[PDB]
Amino acid sequence: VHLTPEEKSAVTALWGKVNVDEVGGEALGRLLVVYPWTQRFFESFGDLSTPDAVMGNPKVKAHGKKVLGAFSDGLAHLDNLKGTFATLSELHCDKLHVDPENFRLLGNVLVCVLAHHFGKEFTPPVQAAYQKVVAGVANALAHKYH
Amino acid sequence: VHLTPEEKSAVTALWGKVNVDEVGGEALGRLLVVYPWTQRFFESFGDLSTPDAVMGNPKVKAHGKKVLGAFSDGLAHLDNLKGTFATLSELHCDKLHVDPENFRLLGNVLVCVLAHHFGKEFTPPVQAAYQKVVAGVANALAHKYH
Amino acid sequence: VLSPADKTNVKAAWGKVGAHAGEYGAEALERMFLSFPTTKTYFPHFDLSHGSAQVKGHGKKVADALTNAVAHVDDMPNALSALSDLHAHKLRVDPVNFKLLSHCLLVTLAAHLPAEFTPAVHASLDKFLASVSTVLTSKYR
Amino acid sequence: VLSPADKTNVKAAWGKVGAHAGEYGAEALERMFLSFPTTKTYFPHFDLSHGSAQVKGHGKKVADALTNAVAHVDDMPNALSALSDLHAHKLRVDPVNFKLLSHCLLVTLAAHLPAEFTPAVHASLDKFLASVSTVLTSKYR
Ligand code: HEM
Ligand code: HEM
Ligand code: HEM
Ligand code: HEM
Ligand SMILES: Cc1n[nH]cc1-c1cnc(N)c(O[C@@H](C)c2cc(F)ccc2-n2cccn2)c1
Ligand SMILES: Cc1n[nH]cc1-c1cnc(N)c(O[C@@H](C)c2cc(F)ccc2-n2cccn2)c1
Repeated sequence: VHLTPEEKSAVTALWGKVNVDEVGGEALGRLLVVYPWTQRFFESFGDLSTPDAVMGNPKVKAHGKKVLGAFSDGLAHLDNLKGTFATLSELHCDKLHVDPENFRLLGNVLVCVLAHHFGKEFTPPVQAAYQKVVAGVANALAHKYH
Repeated sequence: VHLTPEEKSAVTALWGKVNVDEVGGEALGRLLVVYPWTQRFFESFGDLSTPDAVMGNPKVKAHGKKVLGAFSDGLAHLDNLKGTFATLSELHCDKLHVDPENFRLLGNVLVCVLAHHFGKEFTPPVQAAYQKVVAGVANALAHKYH
Repeated sequence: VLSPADKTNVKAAWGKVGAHAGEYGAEALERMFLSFPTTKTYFPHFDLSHGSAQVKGHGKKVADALTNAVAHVDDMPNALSALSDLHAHKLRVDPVNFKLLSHCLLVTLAAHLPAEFTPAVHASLDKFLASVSTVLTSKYR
Repeated sequence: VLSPADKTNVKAAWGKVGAHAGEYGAEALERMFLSFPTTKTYFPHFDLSHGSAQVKGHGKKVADALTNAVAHVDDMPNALSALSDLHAHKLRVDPVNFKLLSHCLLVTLAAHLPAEFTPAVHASLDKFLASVSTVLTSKYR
């Protein structure tokens, strides 16, 4: 992914302020709530029957921190997302059997969570820069079908 | 895209029998009929208001021959669809602004036309191989967003 | 959203399947299992070999579910609520699979019924199959 | 397919917009034009600069169309037939654009109404905006 030095700075700035304990679990939680079919891949998590059970589930919160960390890794290596998500694209494609459309779904849910967390500070130019980042992450994770 | 020597032969065999004058124009025609939004990209073609006007339009038929030829070029360079379709990818993504989901839509319409043309001879293993090729062609055409 | 023409097109195309509804339903499943092997993960309890008694029997149910959906084209959320409980609540089928089955059903119809599979009918059945998919993959109880 | 909870959730979330409908509608457009610049091709007649009188006025219509859609949630094909003719018959808008606008509308709601934007409401509005998009991108008359 290519980003302007002004977009690179706007992205790093807001990302430095991210609540590492909540944003990831919220993005994963909202993925499972908004797209209920995604709950099939997370059966080992137990109770995911209501939004309250999903958002308060410690496995969603802990795995969401892992997901957020993979996004952070992506942002630290924008110039090589393909290489960065090599083994991660393997695990999702060849072993978890996740339809890549879902990667685009989680990327947009994260953006919704960033909007929700940062409010008016998540401006249209800041959103646009994050759209390039999450599309890049979604695409790099899809790479094993490519 | 990788294919088994048996799939490679089943694909070449059915493809050698393809009516070069009809299959492409039918695949493009059916794309425009089944997915009416695709008609926006083909405004210069004129009358595309009814299925009859679409299927009998000489621009659809002539452009469909071009499309079928790009697919044929694909089947001839399966090991390098990215290189083969790089410039075509440039055109669709950067000059025409075609959403990559449309490539998948056309690939599947072509398969429907092959099923329609070959009937019982378009067997489930023959379809499966053609699915690898059309997924490979759509993906290669989507490469400029990747 | 199905237009009057679509509903008329679907009834006439599906009505032509007749007795072979189960066979086209079984072939659409086999086409899906071959072309898209990830769909097989939804059926670990199934013998998915060729000429399978489970795939043949399952193909009949799928085609009868589609028949019932044709006969209640204006009332699918009520007529298909049980199959929505099944695919959306219990099975949590990723809707991408419904696109692949639909496509395989269209491919089967294209192969066996060429005279009926016109561009207009293809358009109408694709719209009917997407609407059916939306209902079976949605939680609306 | 909207569940009873969804329709209820949408009415309460959208009803909290009220007076600030046009502005959130204008911001969702600006978010779409920035993040997805290909959507701009549908508006060559528009001044798409910041604080645009055309984007502000268009955002009001989009939000009023959504208001009308909320008030006729069980009858959108009839209540939105004029807009379906506009986006499906005349404009032939690729449905991918509806996904991007919907997302941008969700992003705008998430930013300005955090207390209302719960996971349940997010789910319900996404289903609503997907239902509306289907109606505006379908040819059904
Ligand atoms: C594009 C965004 C995504 C990222 C960055 C992401 C990241 C990750 C990471 C970092 C892991 C842990 C790998 C490890 O075991 O060390 C993981 C695991 C997994 N992911 Fe994803 N993922 C994404 C999307 C998805 C989606 C959309 C699904 C399915 C809906 C999914 C399903 C899973 C599952 C089931 C596991 C296994 C975790 C477990 O053992 O319970 N992921 N993901
Ligand atoms: C993945 C399958 C596709 C292939 C192989 C394909 C192939 C081609 C080829 C070979 C050309 C001519 C390039 C030249 O000007 O020398 C072309 C042009 C074009 N394609 Fe595609 N195409 C595909 C999908 C699409 C889709 C889905 C759309 C939009 C719905 C589209 C829209 C166009 C348009 C508008 C042109 C310009 C032709 C003109 O000048 O009227 N193509 N395509
Ligand atoms: C329009 C598309 C579809 C229709 C009409 C349909 C219809 C049915 C019907 C009628 C049943 C019988 C269950 C009963 O008698 O209560 C069924 C079962 C099932 N369907 Fe679907 N289905 C469709 C798509 C799918 C897809 C796309 C998948 C996943 C790839 C799927 C997976 C299943 C599974 C796993 C069962 C249970 C099988 C068993 O235990 O024997 N279905 N479906
Ligand atoms: C839920 C989503 C949407 C709704 C409710 C919506 C609503 C509207 C409404 C109410 C109008 C006013 C036209 C009139 O007064 O007759 C309109 C115009 C229009 N819409 Fe949409 N729209 C939506 C999505 C889109 C999308 C995604 C695009 C393309 C990116 C688009 C492009 C247009 C264009 C080009 C016009 C005409 C603009 C003008 O001439 O001033 N719309 N839309
Ligand atoms: C959203 C959405 N997407 N797709 C269909 C809907 C939908 C929404 N609200 C309705 N009230 C509705 O009613 C049905 C009976 C209907 C009425 C029409 F006016 C036109 C066509 C359908 N038709 C029947 C089956 C398929 N589409 C249908
Ligand atoms: C296909 C399809 N996809 N999405 C909605 C449809 C659909 C099809 N046929 C109907 N007759 C229909 O009727 C509406 C009134 C409806 C009845 C329900 F039973 C449940 C929910 C809706 N509901 C209202 C708005 C959205 N969904 C809705």
